Amino acid sequence: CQPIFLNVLEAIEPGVVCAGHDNNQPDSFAALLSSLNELGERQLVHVVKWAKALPGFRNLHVDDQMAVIQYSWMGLMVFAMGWRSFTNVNSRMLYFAPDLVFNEYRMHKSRMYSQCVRMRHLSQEFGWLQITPQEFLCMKALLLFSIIPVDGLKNQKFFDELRMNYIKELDRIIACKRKNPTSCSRRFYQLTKLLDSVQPIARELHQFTFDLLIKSHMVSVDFPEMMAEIISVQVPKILSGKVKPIYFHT
Amino acid sequence: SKFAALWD
Ligand SMILES: C[C@]12CCC(=O)C[C@@H]1CC[C@@H]1[C@@H]2CC[C@]2(C)[C@@H](O)CC[C@@H]12
Repeated sequence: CQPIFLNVLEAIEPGVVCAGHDNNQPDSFAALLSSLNELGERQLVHVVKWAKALPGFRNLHVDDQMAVIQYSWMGLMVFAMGWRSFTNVNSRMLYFAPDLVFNEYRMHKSRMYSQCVRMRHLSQEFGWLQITPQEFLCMKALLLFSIIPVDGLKNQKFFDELRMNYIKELDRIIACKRKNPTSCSRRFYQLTKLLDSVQPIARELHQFTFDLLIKSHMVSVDFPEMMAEIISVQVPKILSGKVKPIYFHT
Repeated sequence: SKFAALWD
């Protein structure tokens, strides 16, 4: 029995994305954030292509396809970054990209140190919880369906169905090698707790990037086209409470 | 927009 679903997730997983950062220059707030913004712009393209290739995604109304990506990109990218940090440098640093690795000094220089420490904590959890590559893939996919508008999507029912199916796939991945129903429940508890922990981080980053865009001209930080549009149009819907994450607990 | 164009 070939695992079709996981086969697909592995196949569509985005390759390496570089930020284009000049590491030969002394670190500066403006340069680091401008590079993170460009990295975001570059990653957004890969996330869109990735999402459109996910099982069942095309079934969502096109407007909803765009909206869910516009609302979930921060969480998705932060989660993938934590995994890269864990696998590449054992969480010793934040591995945003091969050419953009943050040690504590850079975390401080970026003016979002607390957020960076929380992301480092997220990265360590992949190790502490012994998250498998297959669990990572399924969890990352679920993150794309974890934040919706209070007013509902154009075809909310299709979204609910898709989300349920991805949760079911996570159940299957958990059940693999687990004959004890209690061990499966305990694992599901751990993974949903981890998924929930991504949201508070994403929200703090949403707040930070929103404030930065508003004063970007004052601090010499450049925002690429898509990033500027999304942070000025969709992100505010999240910050104002019109779009909310779907938490498993609490 | 540039983002929306990813669907064209
Ligand atoms: C999503 C990115 C870039 C992709 C990634 O690896 C995670 C990282 C998390 C912090 C984001 C950054 C993109 C640019 C942002 C949004 C800055 O404006 C402030 C927070 C930054």
